Amino acid sequence: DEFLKAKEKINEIFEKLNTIRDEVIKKKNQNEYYRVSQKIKDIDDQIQQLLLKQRHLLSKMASSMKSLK
Amino acid sequence: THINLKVSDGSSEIFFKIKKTTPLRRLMEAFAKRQGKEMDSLRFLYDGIRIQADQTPEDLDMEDNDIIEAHRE
Amino acid sequence: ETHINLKVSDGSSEIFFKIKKTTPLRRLMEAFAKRQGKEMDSLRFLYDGIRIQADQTPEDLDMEDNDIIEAHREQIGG
Amino acid sequence: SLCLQRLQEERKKWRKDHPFGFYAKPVKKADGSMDLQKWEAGIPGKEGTNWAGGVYPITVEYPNEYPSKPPKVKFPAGFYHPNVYPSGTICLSILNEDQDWRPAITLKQIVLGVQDLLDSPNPNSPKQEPAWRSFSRNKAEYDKKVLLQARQYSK
Amino acid sequence: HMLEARDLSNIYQQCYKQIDETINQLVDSTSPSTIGIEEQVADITSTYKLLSTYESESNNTDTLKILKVLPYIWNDPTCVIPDLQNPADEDDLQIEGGKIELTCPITCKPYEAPLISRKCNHVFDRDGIQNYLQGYTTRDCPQAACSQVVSMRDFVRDPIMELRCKIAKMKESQEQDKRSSQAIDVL
Ligand SMILES: [Zn+2]
Repeated sequence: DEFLKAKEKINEIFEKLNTIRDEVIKKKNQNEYYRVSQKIKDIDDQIQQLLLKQRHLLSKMASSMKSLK
Repeated sequence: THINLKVSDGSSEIFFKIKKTTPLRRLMEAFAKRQGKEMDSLRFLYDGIRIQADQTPEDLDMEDNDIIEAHRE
Repeated sequence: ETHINLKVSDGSSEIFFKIKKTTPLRRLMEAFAKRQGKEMDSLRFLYDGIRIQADQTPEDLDMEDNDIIEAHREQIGG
Repeated sequence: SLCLQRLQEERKKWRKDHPFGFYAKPVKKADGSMDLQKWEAGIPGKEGTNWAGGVYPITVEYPNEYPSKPPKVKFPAGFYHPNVYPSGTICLSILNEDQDWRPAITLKQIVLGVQDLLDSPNPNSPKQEPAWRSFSRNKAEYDKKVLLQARQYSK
Repeated sequence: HMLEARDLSNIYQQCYKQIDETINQLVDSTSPSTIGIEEQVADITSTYKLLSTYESESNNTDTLKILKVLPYIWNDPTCVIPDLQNPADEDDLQIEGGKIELTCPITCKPYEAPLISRKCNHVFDRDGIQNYLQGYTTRDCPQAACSQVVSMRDFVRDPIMELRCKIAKMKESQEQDKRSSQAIDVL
C-alpha cells in the first residue's frame, strides 16, 4: 500500500512540473512580446518564482523515491 | 547603428568603431597617426580591394569584427 | 618564473596551457590531440614557423608566456 | 541550398579571420549577381623565398555537393611550379576526395596549404614537366624563372 | 521481479529526464546572470546526487555530465574545461581551457541541433550529418584527422552544446561586446 500512495504521489509531481513548464514558456512568450517598462520585470520576476517551485518539486520528487525499495 | 573594425598592420591589430555611414577616410587617418606614419605612406585593403576615401562601410557590407589590412610602400 | 602560459589553437578552437618549462612537448601535443579527438600523426605543430619536435622542452625554444602553437593538418602535394 | 548557406557563412568568417596578405571573395557573373561557387583568391609568397613579394591568383570552383566533395583549385593558365598542372590545377592531399578531404577543412587551411607548397615542392609527385626538369636539372635557373613569375604577379 | 526491476528504472529515467527539462528551462529563460545561479545549480546538484544515491540500491546518465559542466558554461559558453583534473603534480595542467567556436563544421552555420558522435566525440549539426551520411551508410568522420569510421547510427542528441548555444545566444541577447573600451569611436 505505502508503495502505491508513493507512486501516485510521484506522478502528481511529474504532472505538476509539466504544467509549470508550460506556464513559464507561456510567460516567456508574454515577455518575448516584450509587454512602459514595469510589467516586463514584474512578469519576469514571477517567472523566477516559478523556477524556484521547479527546483523544489524536483527536491520532493527525489527524496520521495527513497521509498520504493 | 555603429560597427567595429579590426585594422591589422601585420602583427598588431588596433581595433576601431565607426558609424556605418562614415567615409573611411577618418578611420584611415585615425590608424595612420595612431601609428605616427603619414597617410599616403599606407594602403588599406578589404577583400583585396584598395579602399578609397569616400567609401562608407555601409557600402562594403562590413560587420562587427571584420578585418582591414594595412600595407605600405 | 618556471611555468609558462601557452596558447595552442588549430584555426577554430584554442586551448590555453600552463607548462613547467622543462616538460617535454610530447605530453602537450598528446594533450591537445587526445583532447581534440584527433590523431597524432595526422597533425603538425608550429611554434613561430618551427616544426616542433616531440621531446623538445619550452626553454629549448625560448618560449615565453602567451606564445602560440598552431596545429595544422599534416598534408602533402603532388 | 546547404552548400550555398555554407559558402555564405564561409565568406563572412573569412572576412573576420584570414591570414595577412591573402584574400578571397566570390566572383560576379554576367548578371551582376554573386557566384558563391566560384572564387578569386590571392596567395602571397613567404618572405625570404624567391616567391616573396609575389601574390599569386588561384580560383576555387566549388561543386554542388560541397562540402561532401571538395573544390577544385586552379592557378593561372601555365603556372610555373613542379606540382601545378599545365592546366594550372593543383592537387593538395587535403584537397582530395579520395585522400584527406573532409568538410571541416577551412579555406584558411587551404590557402595556407598551397603557399606552403610554394617553397616546399614535393618532388615525389611532379605534376608539370618544365618546372620539374629544371627543379632537378639546375635550380640555378629554375630559381630565375621563379623570380620572373614572382615579380610578374605584383599588380 | 524482473518486470518490477525494469519498471522501477523507467520511473528513474523520467526523474532524470525531469531534471534535464528543468535545467534546460532554467538557463533557456533566466534574466540576471551572475553567481545567483550558483545557488540554483547547488540545489539541483544536491537533488541529483541524492536521487542517484537512492537509485544505487533500489531496483552513466548524461544529466550528471551536464551538471558538472554547467557552472563553467555559465561564466563563458565557449569555455574549454580544465577537464584535466590535477593528478597530484600534473605540472602541465590544461588551465583556463579557452575558446571553442559554436558553429557546426559542416553547415558552417551555428548549431540548431547538436549531434555528438560516440566513436569520437565530434559534435555536428543534425542537418549536417544527415546530409553527409546520405546514400553512403558509413563514411570517415567529417572532422579532419579523425580515423574512426561513422554511420548515422552513432549519434546521440548532445545536451552540452544545446546549453553552450542557449547560454551564448542569451549571453548576447542583451549585449555581446557593448561599447568595447578598445573600440576607438572615430568621430
Ligand atoms: Zn570523428
